[PDB]
Amino acid sequence: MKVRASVKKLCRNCKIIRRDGIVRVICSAEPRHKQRQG
Amino acid sequence: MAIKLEDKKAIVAEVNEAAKAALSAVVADARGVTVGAMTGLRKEAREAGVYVKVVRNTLLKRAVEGTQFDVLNDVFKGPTLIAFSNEHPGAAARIFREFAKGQDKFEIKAAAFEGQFL
Amino acid sequence: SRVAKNPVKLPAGVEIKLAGQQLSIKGAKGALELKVHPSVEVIQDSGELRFAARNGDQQTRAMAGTTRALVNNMVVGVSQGFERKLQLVGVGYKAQAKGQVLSLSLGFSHPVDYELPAGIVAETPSQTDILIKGIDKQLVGQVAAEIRDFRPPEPYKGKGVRYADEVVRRKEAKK
Amino acid sequence: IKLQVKAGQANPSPPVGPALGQHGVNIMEFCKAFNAKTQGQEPGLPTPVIITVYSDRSFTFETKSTPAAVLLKKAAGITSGSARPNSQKVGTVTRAQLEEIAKTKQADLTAADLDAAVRTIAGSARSMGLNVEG
RNA sequence: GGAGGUUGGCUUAGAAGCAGCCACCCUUUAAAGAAAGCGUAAUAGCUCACUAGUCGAGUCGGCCUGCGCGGAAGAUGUAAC
RNA sequence: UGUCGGCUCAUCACAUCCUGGGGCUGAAGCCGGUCCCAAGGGUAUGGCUGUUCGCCAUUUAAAGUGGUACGCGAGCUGGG
Ligand SMILES: [Mg+2]
Ligand SMILES: [Mg+2]
Ligand SMILES: [Mg+2]
Ligand SMILES: [Mg+2]
Ligand SMILES: [Mg+2]
Ligand SMILES: [Mg+2]
Ligand SMILES: [Mg+2]
Ligand SMILES: [Mg+2]
Ligand SMILES: [Mg+2]
Ligand SMILES: [Mg+2]
Ligand SMILES: [Mg+2]
Ligand SMILES: [Mg+2]
Ligand SMILES: [Mg+2]
Ligand SMILES: [Mg+2]
Ligand SMILES: [Mg+2]
Ligand SMILES: [Mg+2]
Ligand SMILES: [Mg+2]
Ligand SMILES: [Mg+2]
Ligand SMILES: [Mg+2]
Ligand SMILES: [Mg+2]
Ligand SMILES: [Mg+2]
Ligand SMILES: [Mg+2]
Ligand SMILES: [Mg+2]
Ligand SMILES: [Mg+2]
Ligand SMILES: [Mg+2]
Ligand SMILES: [Mg+2]
Ligand SMILES: [Mg+2]
Ligand SMILES: [Mg+2]
Ligand SMILES: [Mg+2]
Ligand SMILES: [Mg+2]
Ligand SMILES: [Mg+2]
Ligand SMILES: [Zn+2]
Repeated sequence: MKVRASVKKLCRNCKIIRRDGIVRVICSAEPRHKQRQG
Repeated sequence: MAIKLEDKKAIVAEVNEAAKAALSAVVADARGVTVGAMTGLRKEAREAGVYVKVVRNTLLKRAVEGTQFDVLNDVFKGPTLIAFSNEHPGAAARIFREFAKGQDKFEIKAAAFEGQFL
Repeated sequence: SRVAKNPVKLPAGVEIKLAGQQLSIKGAKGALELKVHPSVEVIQDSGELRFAARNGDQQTRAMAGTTRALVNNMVVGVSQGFERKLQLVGVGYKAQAKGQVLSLSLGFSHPVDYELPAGIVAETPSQTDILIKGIDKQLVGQVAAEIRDFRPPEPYKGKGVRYADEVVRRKEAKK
Repeated sequence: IKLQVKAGQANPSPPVGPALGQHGVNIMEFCKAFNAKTQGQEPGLPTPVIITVYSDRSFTFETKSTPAAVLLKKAAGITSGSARPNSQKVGTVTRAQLEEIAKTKQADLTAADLDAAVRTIAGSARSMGLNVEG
């Protein structure tokens, strides 16, 4: 998990989701594209 | 995607223009053929005479207004491999026997030798 | 709402009872599928089952597609038993089904015994295959996910319990 | 299994990267067909012929008469192409050597119908300088 | 389905649409860039872009603006109505 | 309104040094790096120097960073 103030898509498989008041990025290709906050 | 101006309203007429020159037409479900296998088939329309092509199903059903193969309205569904045979009336369905001999494909929906619903 | 407007189209032998918002479905090889719908939901009975929203609220629109999915799961469940497939990868990894207890060998000092909750039953056609099989998806999927969490797959050898349809990421140590 | 075999000699593995590959075709097996691949099979040049397996490690060989650049080099005699396109030229001929080259080269390896291979044959040398007007 | 000229050339042992620099055609058609991504030592191999059928009514993105969300860690005790 | 350091006795924060729970890794294993959660309890002895610090020697799971009149002389000392 990467926690930044600026979270965004890094590839075509990344998704932006809002999960209990927090913006997150979940990717099904690279586990390095997981993000939190922002 | 073809727009209604550049195409999709002209290529519908061209096959209708070429519709009123043929005696036979074999429609086959040509789905799953390799590019070479089609090319091998496509290196036969220039030899024995055929107008083989693929077009939109809705356009094809609107391309029979010239009363050439009206009996195919009820079969204008699924994949299309229209094979108009203008020169040497027929002679393409025989190639279809040769075409489908080595393939599991080419179910061949119907043949339109003159007015005839297969 | 494409999901909501879709009717259920119940099969031949299924019994449906509607005592208000509460609903109960009976079927073969399992029955007693009890559910309650939120007050914003209308379940109208006909030759099939249809679902529609009372209010115009955005949350009421969301729950219309949830009820349709939930009811369709009960109908399929009491007609076809839902199932999940797990397989074990690794040397010495075995699964044995013994009634309502499941024993797994996953490389620990102690064998692990897993107790299956009532309802579902587990079957092991091979020593490296597990069949979880029940009538409601949530219980079938929760149990399969609990077994998988004993030792989930790892990227270097692929060892560990996995879903049959699961794609496991693989990597190698560099140089 | 796309591969290449040296005309008249199949023993050299590093020349073709033999053994390891898609299949397990024997290195010494192709030596027999190498005799058939001579004189009229690009002698002295590495003609690429793909391979196939019937049951296990077959010797299914192919034949490529003359590639476009192989034909273009044969028809022109130049040593190399242009590193910078539209900057350097080497010299070309009329669009008449292409007709006889394409007729020999296409045969069944091209789907061109009539004067269609002229564009395809000129396509390989289109970006290699030597502008042609007639 | 998603191709052949075509391991584009230069160099590189070799670097083959995917080591770096030049511009980036044409046949078949329903489609295809001298090729967008992960890839091989280099090949090979999974895709993608584009198109045919399928299901049958909406769907896609940008601009202006109101109110909110994250960014937001301190010391005696809630303790920034 | 007595100003450095030492002794004695502390109390709080968390921006966590150890122990506890996790994600990613250019994570094979044993070791690590980085970030997230967590303040319950722990968290050296000496040689030199008035020293706080610092450098050395040998330990330890670890030898945290700060606030409290740079905590504490109507509690001690008096080397600066
Ligand atoms: Mg939670
Ligand atoms: Mg704010
Ligand atoms: Mg606080
Ligand atoms: Mg505060
Ligand atoms: Mg305070
Ligand atoms: Mg507090
Ligand atoms: Mg107040
Ligand atoms: Mg008040
Ligand atoms: Mg406090
Ligand atoms: Mg913290
Ligand atoms: Mg710590
Ligand atoms: Mg860690
Ligand atoms: Mg930090
Ligand atoms: Mg603590
Ligand atoms: Mg503490
Ligand atoms: Mg405490
Ligand atoms: Mg506390
Ligand atoms: Mg406690
Ligand atoms: Mg000491
Ligand atoms: Mg001293
Ligand atoms: Mg130690
Ligand atoms: Mg303190
Ligand atoms: Mg003081
Ligand atoms: Mg202090
Ligand atoms: Mg004193
Ligand atoms: Mg003092
Ligand atoms: Mg005194
Ligand atoms: Mg005092
Ligand atoms: Mg006092
Ligand atoms: Mg006193
Ligand atoms: Mg003094
Ligand atoms: Zn991603």
